[PDB]
Amino acid sequence: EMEKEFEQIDKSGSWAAIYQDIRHEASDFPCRVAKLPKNKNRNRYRDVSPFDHSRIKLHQEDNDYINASLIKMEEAQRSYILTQGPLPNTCGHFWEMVWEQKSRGVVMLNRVMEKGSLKCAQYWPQKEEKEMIFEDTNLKLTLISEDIKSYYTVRQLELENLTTQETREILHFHYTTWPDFGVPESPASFLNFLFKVRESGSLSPEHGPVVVHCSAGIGRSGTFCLADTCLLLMDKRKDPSSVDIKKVLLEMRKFRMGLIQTADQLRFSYLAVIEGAKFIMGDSSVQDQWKELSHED
Ligand SMILES: O=C(O)COc1c(C(=O)O)sc(-c2ccc(O)cc2)c1Br
Repeated sequence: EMEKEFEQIDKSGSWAAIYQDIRHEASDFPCRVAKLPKNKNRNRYRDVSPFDHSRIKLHQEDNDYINASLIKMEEAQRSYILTQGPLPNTCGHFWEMVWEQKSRGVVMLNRVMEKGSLKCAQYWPQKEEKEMIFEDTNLKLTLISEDIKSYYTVRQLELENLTTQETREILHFHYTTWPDFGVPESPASFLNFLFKVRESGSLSPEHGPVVVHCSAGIGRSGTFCLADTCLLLMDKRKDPSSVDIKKVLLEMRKFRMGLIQTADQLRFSYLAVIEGAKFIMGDSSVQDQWKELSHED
């Protein structure tokens, strides 16, 4: 049981130790392509790169590199593309990936500016009348509408492949109150947001994997994916006890390094999954409670 283990680690005050053990056991694969001199300016962080085996390849001959990893959870049967928050020069690559991978949703877990620094380019239009055109990948992006809430915003964009003139609806889920190297204000705020993403259909298997990103694409992004996969696993079996959170996280780290970044985010993951299990195990009323508790209005 994850809940018993939680209170065992909490009483013995050893989350740091548990987290470091995961760091010590985590997979280590080469990131040769990411470290090529020509891709120096395609990486936001020198120490955060995609493994070659799970990296997302852009469908072009020039340079097919982008700092993004395909987290393919086999047993859970859901995939996510964990990526860099995009740079001024890679916004075109970012949407190229979204188009080629057939994603329907983009989950942004950071703010463009955090602690005085620009953690991410402005890679989507903030105003309907001001559409963006990414000349390097031949794509146009238009803000169609947006539903602003207390701590997250949901944007409808239209992505058009200018080459074929085909268009697609991309849903943008922006969490604006998740501090970097930090955790949500409560498991309710988080679960409420996670459920807005789920309800949108964006995570459905009929779509390409959902794109998830904070700034480095591993701290907050990892925390979000871990909670989701863990809920989906126990959901498939309707058995909360058959889910090993640390084991699931290690598994995720086979596809991208550094997933979840502090011991507190790991602790929060447990907390969110434990709270979310109530819904999965058939108490539907908690959903309305998380919404109340989150104060999205
Ligand atoms: O998303 C988070 O929780 C934190 O994300 C972040 C950063 C940020 O957003 O400023 S920097 C960062 C990082 C950590 C270790 C490194 O060697 C290089 C970069 C991570 Br990881």
